[PDB]
Amino acid sequence: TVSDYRKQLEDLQSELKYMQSFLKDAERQKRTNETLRTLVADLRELVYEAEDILVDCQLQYKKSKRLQEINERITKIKSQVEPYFEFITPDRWSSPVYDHTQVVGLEGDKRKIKEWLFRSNDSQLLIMAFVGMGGLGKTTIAQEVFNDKEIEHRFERRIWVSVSQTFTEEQIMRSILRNLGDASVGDDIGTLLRKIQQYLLGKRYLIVMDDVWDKNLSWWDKIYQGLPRGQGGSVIVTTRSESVAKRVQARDDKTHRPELLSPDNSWLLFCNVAFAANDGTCERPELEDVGKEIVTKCKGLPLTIKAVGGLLLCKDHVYHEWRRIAEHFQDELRGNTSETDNVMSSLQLSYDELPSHLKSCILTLSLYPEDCVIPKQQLVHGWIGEGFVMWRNGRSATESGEDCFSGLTNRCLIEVVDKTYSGTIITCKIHDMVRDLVIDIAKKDSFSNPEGLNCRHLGISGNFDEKQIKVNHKLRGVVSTTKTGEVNKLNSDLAKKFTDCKYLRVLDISKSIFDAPLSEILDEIASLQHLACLSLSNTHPLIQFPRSMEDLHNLQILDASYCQNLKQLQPCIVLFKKLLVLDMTNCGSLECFPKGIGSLVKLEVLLGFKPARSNNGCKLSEVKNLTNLRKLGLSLTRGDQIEEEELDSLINLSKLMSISINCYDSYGDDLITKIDALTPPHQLHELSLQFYPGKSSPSWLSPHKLPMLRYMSICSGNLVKMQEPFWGNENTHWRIEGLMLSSLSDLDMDWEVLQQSMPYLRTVTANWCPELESFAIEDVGFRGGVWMKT
Amino acid sequence: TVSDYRKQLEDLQSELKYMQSFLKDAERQKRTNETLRTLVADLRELVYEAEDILVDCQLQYKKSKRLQEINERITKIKSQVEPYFEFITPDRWSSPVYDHTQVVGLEGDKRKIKEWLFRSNDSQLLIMAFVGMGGLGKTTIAQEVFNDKEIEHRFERRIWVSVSQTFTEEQIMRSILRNLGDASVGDDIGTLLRKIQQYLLGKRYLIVMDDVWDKNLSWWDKIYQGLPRGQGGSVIVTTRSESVAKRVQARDDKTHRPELLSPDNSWLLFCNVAFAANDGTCERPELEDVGKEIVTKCKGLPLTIKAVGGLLLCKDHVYHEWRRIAEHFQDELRGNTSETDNVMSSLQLSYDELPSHLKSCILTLSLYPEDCVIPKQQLVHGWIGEGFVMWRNGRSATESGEDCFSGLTNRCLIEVVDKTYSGTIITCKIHDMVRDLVIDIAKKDSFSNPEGLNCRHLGISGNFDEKQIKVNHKLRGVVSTTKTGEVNKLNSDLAKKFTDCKYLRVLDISKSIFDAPLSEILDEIASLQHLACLSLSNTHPLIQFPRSMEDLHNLQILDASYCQNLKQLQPCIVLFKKLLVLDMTNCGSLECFPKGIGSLVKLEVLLGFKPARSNNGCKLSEVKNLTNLRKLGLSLTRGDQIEEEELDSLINLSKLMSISINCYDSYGDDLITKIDALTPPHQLHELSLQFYPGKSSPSWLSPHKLPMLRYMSICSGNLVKMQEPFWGNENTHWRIEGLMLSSLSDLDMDWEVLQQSMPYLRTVTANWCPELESFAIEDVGFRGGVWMKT
Ligand SMILES: Nc1ncnc2c1ncn2[C@H]1C[C@H](O)[C@@H](COP(=O)(O)OP(=O)(O)OP(=O)(O)O)O1
Ligand SMILES: Nc1ncnc2c1ncn2[C@H]1C[C@H](O)[C@@H](COP(=O)(O)OP(=O)(O)OP(=O)(O)O)O1
Repeated sequence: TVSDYRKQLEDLQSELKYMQSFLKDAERQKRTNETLRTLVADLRELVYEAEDILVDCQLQYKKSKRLQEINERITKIKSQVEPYFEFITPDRWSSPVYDHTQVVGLEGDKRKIKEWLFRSNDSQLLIMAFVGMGGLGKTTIAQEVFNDKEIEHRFERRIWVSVSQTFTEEQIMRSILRNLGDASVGDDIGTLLRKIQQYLLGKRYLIVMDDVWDKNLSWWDKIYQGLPRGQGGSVIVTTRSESVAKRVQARDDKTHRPELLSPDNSWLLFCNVAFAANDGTCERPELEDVGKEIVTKCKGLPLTIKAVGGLLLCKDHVYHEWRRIAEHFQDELRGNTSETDNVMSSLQLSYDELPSHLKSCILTLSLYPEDCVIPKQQLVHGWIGEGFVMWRNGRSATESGEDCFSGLTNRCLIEVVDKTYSGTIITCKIHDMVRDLVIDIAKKDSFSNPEGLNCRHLGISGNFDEKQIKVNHKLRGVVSTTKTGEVNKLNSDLAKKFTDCKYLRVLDISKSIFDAPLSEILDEIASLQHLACLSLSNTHPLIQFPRSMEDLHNLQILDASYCQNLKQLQPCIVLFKKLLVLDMTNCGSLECFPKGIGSLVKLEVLLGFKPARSNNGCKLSEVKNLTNLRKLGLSLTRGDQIEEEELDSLINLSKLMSISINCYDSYGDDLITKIDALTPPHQLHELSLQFYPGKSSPSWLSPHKLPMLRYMSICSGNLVKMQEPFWGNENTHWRIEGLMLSSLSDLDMDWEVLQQSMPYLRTVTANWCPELESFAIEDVGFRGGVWMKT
Repeated sequence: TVSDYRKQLEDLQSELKYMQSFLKDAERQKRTNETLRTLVADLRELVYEAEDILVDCQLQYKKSKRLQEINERITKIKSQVEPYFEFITPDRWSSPVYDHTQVVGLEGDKRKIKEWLFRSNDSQLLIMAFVGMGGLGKTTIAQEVFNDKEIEHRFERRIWVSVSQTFTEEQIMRSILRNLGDASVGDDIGTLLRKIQQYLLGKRYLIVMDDVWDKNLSWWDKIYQGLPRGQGGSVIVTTRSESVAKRVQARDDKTHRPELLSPDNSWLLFCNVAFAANDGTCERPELEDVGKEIVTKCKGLPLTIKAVGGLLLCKDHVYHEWRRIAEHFQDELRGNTSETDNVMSSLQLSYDELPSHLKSCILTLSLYPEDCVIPKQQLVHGWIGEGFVMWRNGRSATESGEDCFSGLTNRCLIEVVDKTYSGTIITCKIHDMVRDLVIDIAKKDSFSNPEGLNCRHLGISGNFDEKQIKVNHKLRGVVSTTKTGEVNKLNSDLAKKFTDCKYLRVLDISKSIFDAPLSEILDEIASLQHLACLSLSNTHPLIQFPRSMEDLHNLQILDASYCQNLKQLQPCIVLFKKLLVLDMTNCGSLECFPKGIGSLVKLEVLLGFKPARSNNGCKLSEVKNLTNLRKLGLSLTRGDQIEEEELDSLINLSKLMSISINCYDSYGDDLITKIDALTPPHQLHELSLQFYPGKSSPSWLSPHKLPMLRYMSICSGNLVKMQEPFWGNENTHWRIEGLMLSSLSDLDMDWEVLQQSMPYLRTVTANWCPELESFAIEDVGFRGGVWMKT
């Protein structure tokens, strides 16, 4: 029982190795019967248990008991379910034919797309994209366009092609020939391309390709060269992605995005569907309040509105079922009136073409309240923390979170909320039909139960001081989800029971007020061993994080932002050498670092550095050692924060992208004189100096010292004018693109001098500059404009 | 546990017998899901372990323990993976339609192929071949040819036929009829051949057959007789092989080989692809250095250039992703932008039609540096050594390495570097996309890991005196890979740990300098038992190879070339009788052999014989016993090296092919008089006498004494003129084809006398003969020419 402990280890290390590979195959299988989905549904929990207890291999007898009992469990369920598979022996389309009476107003978009199609001869081959989420109006606006009369006056051959998510090239191109009027010839591929090329000479053709996905998309540029150019032809690709809109490369302007319906438009849509007997009109007025409540709760999608209309069409129009459907809503559209209309299938097919890590990343958004506005940064740090992101080829921590987030937003699953001047995204939200889809998929494998026992991670809402959330010992994550402004009122015993979870990788506490100081609350985090992230942002009783933080050897990131009382950072955040993000933004009262910051090397984000004094903290000398970082945040207080021969400490950062300088609590002119030798690298994408007590430019702000600057913002400051190296217009220019001047009451410059010094501007967002009165925006003084040029 | 030792042996001998036969089937299977590829990936390692420990059957209790534990391991993984297969239930083409705007210059090749097609009436049926590696420009140059207007003026029926690697005859010939304009008739085969013959009377036809492979190719001469001749028809076969170019037998001159792109041409190709928005022009100049670095690193293939262009087309054109793709390159084209363009598939399909021994032989080229120029001889000896080559029917050692190497170079996987006068190949290299393809296939089964633990063989680069290469106990081979000029600086402990590997079949040390003499370094090679090859060429501390070489009973070849200090060869290289190659070329200080060289009989190559004196070494008498050799190398020093009645020792070598005579350190005229009785056999393919102190011809150099001589070279010498038997032009002639006269300052003859005495010459390469001034080359004196006649 002890001598075989390695052997009875390693077969488990084999068996997990097979079974998750089996769980990379069964979801790629169509026609899933009930036994298949049930044994996948418990093999996922069994995978969680196996890789849960497998980490304990890093007496040697109780572990052998655990290995033995779970091996017997897995072999028993295999031999228990296999004869049921021994016993038994083992479509979506579209069309240009629609009804044109229930189409609630689209005539502005119809007009815009018709004036887009009238300019087809201006390009060689006008291609267009209709990008939006599932069931939004894309195929209907396409059918509304090219069934108009004026398009048939313009285009003489109109071709509809229904490309499903499952297809082949052969049926696509022979369907093109069937729409061309040629007979269905049993024929091979190159002859079909020759025929498609031959039937399109001198003909102003319009093809509309529907439901184009990003799966084996290379067929596009096996037929894109087969289309004749210069004839004024036009392609309209309707799809659910911007990634295919750039792979087809329509244009950034030729993409049309349909919008959600207004409540008046959605209400007469629902009248036209549900009350279809008496001419689409409401007959009895006791249903109008409940009906308008249902319609305003459907929130804009025509698919859900027509589904609820088809659901209520087979009732007797009495008040009680209407009222209960108004208060029980999600549970019926997931029954689909027992599988007839299938809204959930039309969104689940958009779910079911993600990569598996993106499936895991989109699955965690079932953990948030009703319409909360989710910050990007917390999602990205959770994904990096509990391991939904892998990396080897340099795309290590932050940029992999960036392209996973952009991969989700390019599937039209997550929509943005606000965007800065520099195009980066800070907050995002999701449509609620996607939200309860992801909840119902979390109602499977024990990702997010949230009722009952078996959960793998949990999210806390507001004010659980008294409601006593159940917490079992599985708990791979604990997140704090607030609805943009509330604070989770928490007591002490829940935070004590957080430290009882052995397997807890994500612990982020974002808006919470505790009863005791957090030094003795989290004193037993030595019991936490495989913890990857901590964002202890915005907590009241935090003064000193606990001193039992020596055995946390994993600790991939460490966040504490906007906590104004953080006096001492311990010297134990030096030795563990496996850090990625250290993030202290705007933490005022802070003794500005420990010593060996340059000792750990694998970190990428270092915000709020506060370079220390002589016999204090750490200087800027070891920043030369940090050859992997790409975001860096400085904040300066007085003159002796920086040292003379360290003033060239920012030239050897090869992979650096952005710099933020926070000279908020500045003291003397010595700081102003000593800033001007800090030279950024010649590669630099964004810089944001934001309080800057100097009066002139910092004397490196020139295209000679940093040529590749694209985005730039200047917040508040004592800045009066720019020096002569700031223009430098003999032959060099900025190649800068986004510029922001937030609150400057002393800054004076011109506008055409900027336009002859910055030839590549797009937008300039200035909103408090009472002294220019020469820019093209509506007022550079009190309010703000953007100057979105052509 | 002991009485069943035979039984528990032999079932393993059965089980390996099944499982590798299973591993001769699963790679012939399409639609490989994840569980299939994972259990193939560990059954390969399990095959290596099974046949690794199976050789130990030649106490009897520990071996029974080993047999028992691996049998339990194999049966456990079988019963562990079988229910996952119980659970689940179980295209490439081309066209004459292309874009003709991105085609970067081919007008010289287009012109040459058009003047080839203009001479179609000169032959009965002009057939042509386009031979090159995968993704080079073959189908594009074919499309560029027969979509020209003048070809349609010439040929009235142009037929494109896309023959994939998976096909049938029926679809090929009905596609021929579909291109002929006949309707797609559901019809059988002989009627289709009759129709194809009937539609081609009096019609100047052009057919282009694309991607023709060497798999069931007999369909060619089931339709080659069906094509009408004398009409001026033309066939263009584009393919990836010269073997099919000779099986179709186009001509040796009618084959066109496209070349890699120039850096200017590849740069405007990359501009035309990547910057496709603004007319294929670069817009911002900070990307030109990184862009040209990527383009010059892609090295000529249009496929990789258009793949990198399609990869960078979906980015935001900022500097940082461009720079990291410039420094992380291979890891993205093996993700294929998550399987959309698939360069790796287009080369892996060329990998996946090799025979399995050729798969193993091509797999070992993942063991070399970036662009090193690999000698043929080391590869061939490694393949013979560790057993990728089997032989029974006389093709025993060297010629099987020759036709395996020619089989790899005829797939356009390995390209040549330099070639001698006699057409034989000495050094070869590979394109780097093939190289990291073979690395990624070695990233599978533990052939070549090279990082981490599990390796089956290892290759050392330069200067590992201090870097301490990890070496586990598996290690079936250890090769030394140098980049044409460096020497692997090695210490003593690595060479001591080489002798710790129990299972080591290939040990070749080609460019290394050691610290201690190799007599005591390799003293414990008695621990080596299954060692097959040793090339101890070019090592400094080698004076005497160690005397523990009595138990090496396998030792298939033994090489030590260009090691100038090798005094004594031990008498233990007589008794082991299983030698193939003994190769001492140019080893100066050497006591010229042991005695029983004629005792061992199964050897093929014996270079640098140095025939001994009377009571010394070995004479030429036992060379009559060596009835299997085909390459033989003599080197002569003075007169008593050879004996009188041994002067007919070279007439009974039936299978001999080549003779090299090295009379470098010659002494007296007695050697010149005693050479002239050494008569080669009447079959002789190449001879190279190279220092030859005599003044006349050796008096056997005549078509009477050796009729079948084809290739011949004469290096430096005191030779003045040729005797009258050297011409012999009454009716006999040389039938010689390649001739080389390297550095002769006394040799005088004519040119038209050679042309009337050697009617079958092709090239005569003379480069230092200051005294002829009558040959057709540019200068027979200081420089050299080749005289490549028509
Ligand atoms: N403006 C509209 N007026 C009335 N019904 C509409 C309108 N737009 C859409 N619909 C209805 C028609 C269908 O019943 C349903 C789905 O429309 P459809 O065009 O298929 O969605 P879509 O094309 O945006 O998504 P998908 O790509 O999944 O098809 O919505
Ligand atoms: N001269 C060229 N100019 C521009 N693109 C080219 C040129 N030659 C080849 N290409 C591009 C076209 C395709 O995108 C890609 C593959 O070329 P292609 O001719 O299909 O390969 P090939 O015929 O040499 O081998 P294979 O048929 O085995 O792929 O290379």
